[PDB]
Amino acid sequence: KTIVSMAVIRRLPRYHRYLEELLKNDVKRISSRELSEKMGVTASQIRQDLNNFGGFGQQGYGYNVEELYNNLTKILGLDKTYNTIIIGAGNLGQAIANYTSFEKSGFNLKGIFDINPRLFGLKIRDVEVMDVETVEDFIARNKIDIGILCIPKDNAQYTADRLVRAGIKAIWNFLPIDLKVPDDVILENVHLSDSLFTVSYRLNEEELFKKLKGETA
Amino acid sequence: KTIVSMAVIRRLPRYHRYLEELLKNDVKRISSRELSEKMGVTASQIRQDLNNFGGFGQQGYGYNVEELYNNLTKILGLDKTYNTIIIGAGNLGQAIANYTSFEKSGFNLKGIFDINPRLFGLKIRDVEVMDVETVEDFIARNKIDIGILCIPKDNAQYTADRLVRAGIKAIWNFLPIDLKVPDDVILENVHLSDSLFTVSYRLNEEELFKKLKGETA
DNA sequence: TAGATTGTTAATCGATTAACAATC
DNA sequence: TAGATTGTTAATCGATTAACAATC
Ligand SMILES: NC(=O)c1ccc[n+]([C@@H]2O[C@H](COP(=O)([O-])OP(=O)([O-])OC[C@H]3O[C@@H](n4cnc5c(N)[nH+]cnc54)[C@H](O)[C@@H]3O)[C@@H](O)[C@H]2O)c1
Ligand SMILES: NC(=O)c1ccc[n+]([C@@H]2O[C@H](COP(=O)([O-])OP(=O)([O-])OC[C@H]3O[C@@H](n4cnc5c(N)[nH+]cnc54)[C@H](O)[C@@H]3O)[C@@H](O)[C@H]2O)c1
Repeated sequence: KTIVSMAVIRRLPRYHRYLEELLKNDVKRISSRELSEKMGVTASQIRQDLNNFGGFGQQGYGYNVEELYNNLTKILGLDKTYNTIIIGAGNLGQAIANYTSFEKSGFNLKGIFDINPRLFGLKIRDVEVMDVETVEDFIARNKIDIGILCIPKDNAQYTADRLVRAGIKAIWNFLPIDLKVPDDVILENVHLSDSLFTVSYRLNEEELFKKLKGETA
Repeated sequence: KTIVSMAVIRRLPRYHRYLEELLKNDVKRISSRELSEKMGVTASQIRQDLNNFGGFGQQGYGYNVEELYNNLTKILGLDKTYNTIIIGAGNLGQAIANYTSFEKSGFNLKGIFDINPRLFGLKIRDVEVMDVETVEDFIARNKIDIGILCIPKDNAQYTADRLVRAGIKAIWNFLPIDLKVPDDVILENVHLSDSLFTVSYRLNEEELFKKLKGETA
């Protein structure tokens, strides 16, 4: 359980995103008026959400883009730095390993790990792939903050444990399993496996209620 | 805006997943009682959610795993078939293209597209990479249901449009951009670029309110 | 200044939980 | 059958919206 309501927290990187578009375009200031306009949210929510972390607004003025942006940056914690590792140098593994946008925002890939020894030594974007046996130790030596999980779901909770045990601070989970972690570990589930299904679901939904509303009268 | 509340819809793939674990272990039946136990949700919510699509339950008995599972299948619309294409044969592109579990559940890769001709013809898991010029057409000839977007964000709304125009039914969106689609197009955003930030945010949150609760008294 | 727009509290809306009568 | 567990309605909780007095 976190201090701010999660519904809100999930909307923060979104503000961060739009605010930076405005900053990038030399727009000097914006009002929640115009922002909710632009983001298709309610002007209340915006003022509402923001006023969990204080007033960045100025009556009569609106919000100074540069100053609010720079503040969301600090709120999302992106003024700091995060050492990350990837477990599972697979397809997804490597695609995530190659992607560098994350770096810009503070997240530095320190290591990649796999069981399959063919891969040991292999270098992706200049981080070498290492035996996942040594992970528990490497985490401890290198103050690893986030572990990115891209190994097959099978018996993976075991590996998740070894991570937690070794003092990993949060896990980013790409497997289609709900993992079990301690209270002091942030688990972020992705679950494409699911997200996709809400699409197949939405596509069929409208016809699925002729299938069920043709069941009473 | 959809018939069932979204909050619910997003939990459906989750039930589906659990139910299938049970089915896999020959467990003949389960009660919302034991399920909310196993899933760490409230027994009401389960019964609650499910009774949007009818009573698969039996008083005194609970839920027949097999029959409930098979019904979630039908609800999530995983009893039909979906033609999918991928735009952008990059890292993520190919990673998603190579992943075959999606097929098992109804989703069939019919094509992959790129602008860079250096890829044209190249075959991934036996679909060959084609010029994204031809996509508008290929969508129409092959009744493509979902387009998976894995192109760089820059100017992508243009490409998005082309897809919509050609009558794609939904887009699965992996770019860190909010796209604009018509009412009759299902847009599913992924936004790893965000989800990750809720982790850096959570890591710094507890200290961020010492930084702000040391600001009044 | 005075018109504009925020911080913030109050009213509404939706989603979760709890309760219980119906029933297998 | 009778103990168990659902379908469903009612009570609670949380999140979104609306409103307005404070203030730049
Ligand atoms: N790839 C996708 O498009 C996609 C979509 C949804 C979910 N996933 C999940 O992503 C994870 C991997 O998918 P992928 O990268 O396409 O599969 P992959 O390419 O087979 O990756 C598996 C990698 O993990 C390695 N490995 C296996 N076990 C371990 C272990 N215990 N410790 C360290 N390394 C290990 C294995 O050698 C291989 O390199 C799986 O859990 C999928 O279920 C992937
Ligand atoms: N890879 C990740 O780890 C990751 C994480 C978060 C977001 N993303 C997003 O995923 C998308 C692609 O990432 P990636 O695949 O790693 O980059 P990539 O590996 O450079 O893939 C880009 C591919 O798309 C092709 N392309 C460019 N423009 C077009 C176009 N207009 N139509 C069709 N194809 C085009 C391009 O030639 C290349 O093959 C980008 O939108 C990223 O922002 C990726």
